[PDB]
Amino acid sequence: MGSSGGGGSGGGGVTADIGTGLADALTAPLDHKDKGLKSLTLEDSISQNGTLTLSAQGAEKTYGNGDSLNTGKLKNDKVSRFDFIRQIEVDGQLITLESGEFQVYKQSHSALTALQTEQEQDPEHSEKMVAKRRFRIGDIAGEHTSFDKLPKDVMATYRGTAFGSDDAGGKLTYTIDFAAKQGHGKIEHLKSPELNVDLAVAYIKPDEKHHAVISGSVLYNQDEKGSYSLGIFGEKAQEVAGSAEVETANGIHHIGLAAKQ
Repeated sequence: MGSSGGGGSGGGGVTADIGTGLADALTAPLDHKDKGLKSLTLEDSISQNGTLTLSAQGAEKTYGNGDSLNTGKLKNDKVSRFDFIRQIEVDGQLITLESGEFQVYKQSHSALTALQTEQEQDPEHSEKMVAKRRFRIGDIAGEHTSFDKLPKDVMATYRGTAFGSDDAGGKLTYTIDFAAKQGHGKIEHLKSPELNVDLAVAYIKPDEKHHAVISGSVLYNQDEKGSYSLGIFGEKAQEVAGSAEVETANGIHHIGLAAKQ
């Protein structure tokens, strides 16, 4: 650790300026070469966020009930995580402001969203203020097909991004096994006291209803004891989204996950 050194910012992967691809979904609308979808209005996508600004790893845009979006660039497995505050105040209707995080993933034919919260306010009198972590999953997955559609020897591996209630979203990649519910990977994203760790996985048949299921336990070589449970949506090659539990030594945290293939 003095004469041999060859690793700049290899602490993880994408940084505050790596895959800005998302920065093109807030300031870069459709275009003249979208081999597929060029955008998606949200005339009803929301309803409780009459207005809410959101900044991505490159740019930001105002969204809310009646707002619109443009992902003509997204691909079969693209992500869309950005910070935004859902505030609704009309001249005679909704009236409040709430900040939180956003998690929108895109598959090949379907997609999956996820809303996160961090601060709120209640204009009832002296309650115009709140604090807590509320993550509400969004858009379903790419395809909810019970892995039973091909339970033989297909190793089901999935990797994507996650989100904790007290940590930076999350980043993880696991390798699961078809019907032989057998998987195991590692979760990592930030550098907190739980930067990364090793986790296990298990592919079940009947997931949330009849798709690919995932279950395992995460643990650090130091003294961490977290868990992991998710459901994949693809014969054995679509996407996977769910959440996990992480217990430290005097508290319990919850991290949601969202990945493709």
